[PDB]
Amino acid sequence: CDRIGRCKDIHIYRLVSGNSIEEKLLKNGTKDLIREVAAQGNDYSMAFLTQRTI
Amino acid sequence: QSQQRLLLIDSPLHNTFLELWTMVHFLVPGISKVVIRLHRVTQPFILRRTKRDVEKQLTKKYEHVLKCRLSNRQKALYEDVILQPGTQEALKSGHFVNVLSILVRLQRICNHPGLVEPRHPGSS
Repeated sequence: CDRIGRCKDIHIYRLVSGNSIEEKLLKNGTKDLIREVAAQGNDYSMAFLTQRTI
Repeated sequence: QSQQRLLLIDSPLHNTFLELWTMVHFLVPGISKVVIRLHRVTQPFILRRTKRDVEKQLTKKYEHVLKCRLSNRQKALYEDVILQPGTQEALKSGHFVNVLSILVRLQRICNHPGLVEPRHPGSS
């Protein structure tokens, strides 16, 4: 997306639903990588549940 | 047969001096604290720069995050999803990663009720 808009003052707009977990995932999206341990029963991210609730 | 030569490289390796020496030799055929001395030796023939030049160098990028509330249908679907047996799954009851990913996907497609709830005509 940045490559195609390589120059000429490109404008990027992002739509995110308010008061939803989408904002939490946007601000913090590294959880997918932090849990790169063996799949099929990771069972990690205990404290990160606060984002799903809010 | 050429009187001059020009080479383009993205970035060379720090260690493995063999490659650097071979490149310097093939530049011109007239040659037979560690990193500091290596850079000092490569002073006469070197021209490098970093991306710090992009500052005010016509590189103008703009990003605007626009917040948008949910519709009544969206609110209803969200309340329904969060208020379901999945609550226990969200509380890390079993297969935590799987149920979390499933709930995230559901809430993601819930950004438009027409996707999960396809409005259809009321035929008679």
